Amino acid sequence: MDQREILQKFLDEAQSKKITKEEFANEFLKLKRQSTKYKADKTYPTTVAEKPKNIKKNRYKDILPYDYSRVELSLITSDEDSSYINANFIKGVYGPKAYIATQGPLSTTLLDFWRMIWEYSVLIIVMACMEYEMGKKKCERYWAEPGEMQLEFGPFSVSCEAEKRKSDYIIRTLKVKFNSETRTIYQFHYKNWPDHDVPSSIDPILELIWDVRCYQEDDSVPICIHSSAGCGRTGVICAIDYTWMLLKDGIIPENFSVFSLIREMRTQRPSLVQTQEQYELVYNAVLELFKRQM
Amino acid sequence: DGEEYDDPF
Repeated sequence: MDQREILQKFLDEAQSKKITKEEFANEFLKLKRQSTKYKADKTYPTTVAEKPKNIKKNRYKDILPYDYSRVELSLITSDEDSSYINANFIKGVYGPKAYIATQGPLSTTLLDFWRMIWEYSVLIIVMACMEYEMGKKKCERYWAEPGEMQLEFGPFSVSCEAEKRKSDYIIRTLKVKFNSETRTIYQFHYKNWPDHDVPSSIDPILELIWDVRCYQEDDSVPICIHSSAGCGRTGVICAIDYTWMLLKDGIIPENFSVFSLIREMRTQRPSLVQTQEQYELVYNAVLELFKRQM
Repeated sequence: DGEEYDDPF
């Protein structure tokens, strides 16, 4: 089957998956289980995060990065450091290390955050959450805003050059400086999460992703993605991108399945796509994207 | 924020 053909087979099989009872529920139950079996078997050691010297750098005691795929930091900035961080490498359509799913930086890690973005020539960050959620803190401040001068993290110096206001999302242009160097960083801010149920409310996330890749089309450098735990909303923006990567380049598998795609990532980064309502957004979005490729 | 990210449904 050529491209357009495999899309039909998909859309076609939508007037079924949609109606069927608890389709996603029972589905999303297989993932939840997956992690379970992968777990009771100790399939993926975590000791690095389990280390005492890192437990404080863990924002959630459950959301823990995997050794096998976590990001190692080497760009030293003092003996007051470590190699550890809370983030994992996530392979992309053509190669590994194409996504860096990381948590909301704590205060004790704004530095590591910048060592990471620097020791991996990161060019884009996508904040998928707000500073405050449920009358509770979620993400610490790592960026810089107009007329605010420049913030100093360890040896890093962040400053703001300009912002771009777009519907439910902003484009902050940063200027991080280190030992004489001055790279550019286009961080993205998304505050309005799509209404998994309402259709016309998922264009914003496509728009964001459409603008990010309208900045770094290729896959030369990793794209940092984070949310409150760098899971839920994080894996959603990775899966809607990865899938659009295939779309954008006539390479959608004949047996393409939002479920296996997600199942996979979750072997590189724990709890990716954390709830049913999210598992439905990925699909609906993928289903709104396919409809558009026609 | 150690209240465990996994506390929903």
